[PDB]
Amino acid sequence: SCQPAPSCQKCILSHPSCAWCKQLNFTASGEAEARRCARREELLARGCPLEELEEPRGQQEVLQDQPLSQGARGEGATQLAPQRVRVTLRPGEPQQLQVRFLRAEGYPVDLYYLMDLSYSMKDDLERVRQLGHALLVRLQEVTHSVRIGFGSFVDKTVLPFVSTVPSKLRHPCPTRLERCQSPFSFHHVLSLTGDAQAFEREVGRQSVSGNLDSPEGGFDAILQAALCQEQIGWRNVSRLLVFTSDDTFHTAGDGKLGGIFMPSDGHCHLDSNGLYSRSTEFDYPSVGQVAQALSAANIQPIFAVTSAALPVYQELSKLIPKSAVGELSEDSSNVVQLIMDAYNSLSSTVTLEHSSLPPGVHISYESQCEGPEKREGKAEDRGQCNHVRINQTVTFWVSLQATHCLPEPHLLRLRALGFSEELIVELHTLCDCNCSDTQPQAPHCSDGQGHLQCGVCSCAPGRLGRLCECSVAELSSPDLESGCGPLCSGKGHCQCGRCSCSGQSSGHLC
Amino acid sequence: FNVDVARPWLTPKGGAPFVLSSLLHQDPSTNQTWLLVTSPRTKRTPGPLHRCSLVQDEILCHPVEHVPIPKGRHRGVTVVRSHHGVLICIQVLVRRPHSLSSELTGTCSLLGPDLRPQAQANFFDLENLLDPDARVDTGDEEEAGTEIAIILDGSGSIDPPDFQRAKDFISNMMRNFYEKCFECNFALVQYGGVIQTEFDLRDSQDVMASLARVQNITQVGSVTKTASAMQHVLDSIFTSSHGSRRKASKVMVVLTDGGIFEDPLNLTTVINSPKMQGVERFAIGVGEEFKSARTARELNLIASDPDETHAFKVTNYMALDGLLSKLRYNIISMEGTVGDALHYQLAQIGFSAQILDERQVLLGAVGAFDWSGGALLYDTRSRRGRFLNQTAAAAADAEAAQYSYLGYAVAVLHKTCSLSYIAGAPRYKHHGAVFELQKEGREASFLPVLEGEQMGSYFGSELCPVDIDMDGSTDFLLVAAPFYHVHGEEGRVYVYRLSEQDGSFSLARILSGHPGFTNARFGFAMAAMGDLSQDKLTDVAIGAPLEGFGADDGASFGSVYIYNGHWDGLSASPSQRIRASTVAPGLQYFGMSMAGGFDISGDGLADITVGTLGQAVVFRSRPVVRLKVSMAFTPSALPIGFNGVVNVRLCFEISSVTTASESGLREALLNFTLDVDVGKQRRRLQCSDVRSCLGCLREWSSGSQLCEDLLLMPTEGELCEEDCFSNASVKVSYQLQTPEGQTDHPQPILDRYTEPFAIFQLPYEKACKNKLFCVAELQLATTVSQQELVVGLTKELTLNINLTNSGEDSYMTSMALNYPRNLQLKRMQKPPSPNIQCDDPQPVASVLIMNCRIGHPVLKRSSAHVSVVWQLEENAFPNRTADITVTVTNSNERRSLANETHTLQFRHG
Ligand SMILES: *[C@@H]1O[C@H](CO)[C@@H](O[C@@H]2O[C@H](CO)[C@@H](O[C@@H]3O[C@H](CO)[C@@H](O)[C@H](O)[C@@H]3O)[C@H](O)[C@H]2NC(C)=O)[C@H](O)[C@H]1NC(C)=O
Ligand SMILES: [Ca+2]
Ligand SMILES: [Ca+2]
Ligand SMILES: [Mg+2]
Repeated sequence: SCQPAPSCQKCILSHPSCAWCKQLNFTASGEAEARRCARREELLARGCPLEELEEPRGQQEVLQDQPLSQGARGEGATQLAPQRVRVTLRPGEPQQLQVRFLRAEGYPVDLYYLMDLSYSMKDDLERVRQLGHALLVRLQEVTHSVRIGFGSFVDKTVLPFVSTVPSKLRHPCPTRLERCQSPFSFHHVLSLTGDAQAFEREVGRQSVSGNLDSPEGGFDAILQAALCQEQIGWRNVSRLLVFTSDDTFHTAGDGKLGGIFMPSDGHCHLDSNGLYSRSTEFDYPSVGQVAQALSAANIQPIFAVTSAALPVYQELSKLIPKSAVGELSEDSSNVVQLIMDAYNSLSSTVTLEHSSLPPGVHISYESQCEGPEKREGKAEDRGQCNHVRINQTVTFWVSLQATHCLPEPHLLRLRALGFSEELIVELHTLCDCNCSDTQPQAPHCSDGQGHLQCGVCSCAPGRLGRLCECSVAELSSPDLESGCGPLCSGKGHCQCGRCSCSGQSSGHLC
Repeated sequence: FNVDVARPWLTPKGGAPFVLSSLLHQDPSTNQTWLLVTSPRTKRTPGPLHRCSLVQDEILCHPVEHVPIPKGRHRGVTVVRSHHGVLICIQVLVRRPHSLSSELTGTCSLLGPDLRPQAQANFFDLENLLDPDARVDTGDEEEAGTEIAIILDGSGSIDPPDFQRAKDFISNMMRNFYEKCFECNFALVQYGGVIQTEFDLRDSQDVMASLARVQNITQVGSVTKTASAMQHVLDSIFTSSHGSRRKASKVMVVLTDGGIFEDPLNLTTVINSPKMQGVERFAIGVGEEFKSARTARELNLIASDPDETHAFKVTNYMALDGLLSKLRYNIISMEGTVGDALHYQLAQIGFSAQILDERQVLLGAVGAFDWSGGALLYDTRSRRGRFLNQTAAAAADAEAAQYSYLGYAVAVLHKTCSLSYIAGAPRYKHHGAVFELQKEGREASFLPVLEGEQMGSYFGSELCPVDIDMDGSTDFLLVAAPFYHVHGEEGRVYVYRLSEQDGSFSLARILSGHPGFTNARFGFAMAAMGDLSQDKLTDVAIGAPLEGFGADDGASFGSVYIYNGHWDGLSASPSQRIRASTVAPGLQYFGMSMAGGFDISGDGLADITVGTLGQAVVFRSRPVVRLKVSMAFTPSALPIGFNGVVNVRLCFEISSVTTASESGLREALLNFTLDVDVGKQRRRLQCSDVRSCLGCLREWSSGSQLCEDLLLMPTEGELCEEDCFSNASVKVSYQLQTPEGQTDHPQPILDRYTEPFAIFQLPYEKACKNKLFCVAELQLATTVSQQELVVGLTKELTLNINLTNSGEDSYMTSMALNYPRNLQLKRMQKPPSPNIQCDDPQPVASVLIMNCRIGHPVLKRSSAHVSVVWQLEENAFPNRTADITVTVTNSNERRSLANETHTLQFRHG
């Protein structure tokens, strides 16, 4: 476990169980000043008392901890407590953090409706242009402040994705007797608002469109909704992105077929009209890029797709945390119940994740979220709990483990997925020792010049010894080990120049 | 490593040859190396391909003539080269004049190895050149449109009820025309007597609004001025002021009932106009006055009637729907059917390419058959090819293979005496897959052999077959999934080992980029760089164009990873990682393309090029040297208490066979570091001068040998209390220090896979019969007090071991006592005569190893005697085998081993 070390700092860095002793030159009995690094008992029984040994133990201090409050009416809900803690951990020692999450009722929600408009959604659009009032009323049952917006996408307006024939660009529809609009990549139609009349009017002004190949450019629309916060109108509440389609999607490598070599740059490109007009200059975003942008924006995607497209979006939602997949009808007639089910299944689940661990630091979770005594197993990368009820508070036990040292106070940012609430951990490593026994040029230790620089007295260069009294007598003589047993019988371990025992027996006689 | 990042060559950033891809091409007749780059067409540079050379320490690019010229928008350029020539393909859009569809395939040109034209090939109307019986070897925008103008009479002779019938007929005719015609609009004016302009063909885009506008007309009625109506139609309806197309087919529809009267203009004057050099005119003259009077001749003059096709005389408005079909027959356009199956129109043949030999190329077709994919095997001289694809056996798996993008990447696997074409399908089942053409009989189809595991990772978009030892048979296949997701788009390369017996694939390794980059796109570009490291083994470069993206102040981003090929495969880790920040400022997507294996700097060593999005970077390769060191100790044996000068004759020699390093160690400096007595806590030897064994920057310049003369001295009197009977090991640690600046010729680099140290030992003459080693026998005669017993009758089990040394000399000998942990020692007894040290360790749970520190060089021919009294540590064990083994280990040059065993048997279960 613990082995003899030169100084207190190296001794504590060697093993968490080491119990370096700092008594004032009590080794003046034939013992080298490098064997004061062992367990607690071997240093408490051997000379120094409780005052003259310093075993450093890291601790955690809570900086700000406001109580879990459910706002006033979904207004100021605090759900994650504490919010800023300072954790100082000695290398090799566990540190347990108690993180509580409360599922406040009436938490506000923003729902951006991102629709497909590829002429197979004509009846879907006909239903959606009236479903706004129903959606708002139904969502007002679980929350009090709900805001809904609308967007749409078709595809990039180049071959082979859409037919760029000039007559087929103005009217991408099979017949000219029906009304429809020219293809686009992403049109932000309505910003998140609280009235359903604006939703009805704006969506009813929209028309269907069309393209050439089956996969759609919905990833571009998803990325632009995640990135353009000021234009969409996101706030700091739970954000839902309802993605409705009846076909697959284009990914990052698909734009090469249209002569598009430039990768998607991850910048907001909506013009004053809400159009993503420079979409033919960038390629489609990738699954990883879209997932990263959605995670960074705390948006939970809801994929409302038909039965023929379900498995692809099941895979995609397996690749994206905090996402839901429902089965959309052929005319989007079940979209409100789908949205409600997805929102309930997303709110019932609480996940706690860490931003990034510094090198040598390990994290583990213990999801105690039913009963104040029952907690599940450790060694996970997520504090996951499902079926969390309203007004119920869950608990997570976060364990931190540092191996060597941390030079800088790197900040850890534990957070609950789908929420802007954050838990900042100031991660300092207690791998420097301050026993206060050190005195600069102390007369008690060494002789003349030189400082201890540690609990053990550093020998002056002028002469060798505990106080430079004997250059070689203390250092060289090995009779001090030979004194080590009689009557120990093996129940007691040997001691330098003695025999140590336990269990009502003590001393060399034992 | 080899790549000289400190001296790169860059194309100008002004984007004159805006670089999309870059490769090195050599003519294997004159050994001329070029830097062919591909660019998107602009107003400044129309050419798709340029050839660039290293002239006066600058890259000068010139367009390559006789290549297809892109028109309009950039749609895609691919360039591949082999020793057979250079193949360039551009995606070309062709619009069918009488159809609402478009063809998007490639126009390719095959150049010879000297960049001279060999063959041209366009794959529009592919079915003409598709002969499927040719066995596969396998080593065995102006708009024409149509504009129609309607002239509806509204004179006072027409009662209001008839106006409704005429309006309904006009609306029905427009509706049927829109049903049968698409790229064709409508406009009309009210021929009532006051020349008023109704909705024009600009408003005809919204068909429903035009119908309501037509339904909203009202008849006023002044007088029948036909010529004025025609002139107004010419001046407003057919003029391009409101968007009328100049070449649009212009059709005039005139339905009149009253003849010309009170018209200042003449009917014959308006028809004989220069602008009427071909315009369609129709005259549906409902009315009995036409039949009964001269104004029938007026009707004939209104519209030309060579075959009476335009003349439509009807008696009443009730038959308007009767002759509507006849009116539609000769005016409607019968545009080409839209919705036909997509077989080869958007096949995009030449999306990826591969030169198989002088006459044959392998061209990928991503979009064939609803983007199912495929590959065209095209013979350039016979101008005949065959199409290869998955060949689904039904209609369910034909639709299941759609949008798989087969032929996105195409490659060739070389084997013992056969070839094997492979193709990537980066969205097959949404993971990606690699297909291989497996022939049987005369039908060859691509079947999947490898698949991805992550959705959207684009497995199979990049294919890199690697032949490590250059024997003509590929050993490895590198498959990239550049958008593989862990936290962002990291990228992943899969290394597959090709079996030499049948050609199967085994996942040898999974490669990744440097940790800490969530966006890297590792594997987006990979290439076999030939031999960069000068070991005759192929090495691989993998680019990560997105490493460092989003940096402040527009810093350069992107990385390239160099993997040296070994006899067992690729390296575990990259030898080099070339970041764009250390190459040049303002490099975006460094690592988008790469190519190597040919000497472009003139030094004789093959070097590489890395293409960024907009620029091409050229790096020269450094010579690789390996040194061989040798000591020449003069005494050759340190005598007892030498206290004399030890002479050292270090002599570095260039063991590398990379010819003569051209201006190599001519400028670089060697750096010695002599570590005398490495390993010992108290060194018994040290250099006479302490400044010649810490760091010594000597200049080599000319010559392949560098020799030195050092001196070794004893330390502070050199007391022999330490282990004098052990060889003193001295470690030479050389290093290479290159100068600072732009050297004209590349500076050498020490081989990374040769350890740069040369541990040597000089032996102390051990006092013995042979004064170079003291070997002694360690004989033991341990006696067992009692062999075994059980049930407390054991009491204190006793053992006795006596070690006897009677050979020459025993040096740092070792003990080993192996007894099971079921028994434990209450007390331990040391050997009294003499006081031989014995560092007995603690008991261990496993097989006991009491490596007691007996012996030491001081040990004479005396003997030891150790007493041991065992007792069971609250453990009972049954009868076993091998009993207890005791081993004596001597750390001399020659090892003498002693073995002893006891007897154990108790008869109590
Ligand atoms: C692989 O390529 C072959 C051609 O080299 C494809 O076969 C072709 O498939 C198309 C349908 O996509 C066939 O067209 C249809 O033919 C039927 C009669 O069989 C006709 O009734 C339809 O109206 C339509 O014209 C075409 O005939 C057929 N040609 C051949 C030579 O087989 C095959 O589909 C491709 N496989 C995959 C998985 O993409
Ligand atoms: Ca539908
Ligand atoms: Ca599409
Ligand atoms: Mg669609």
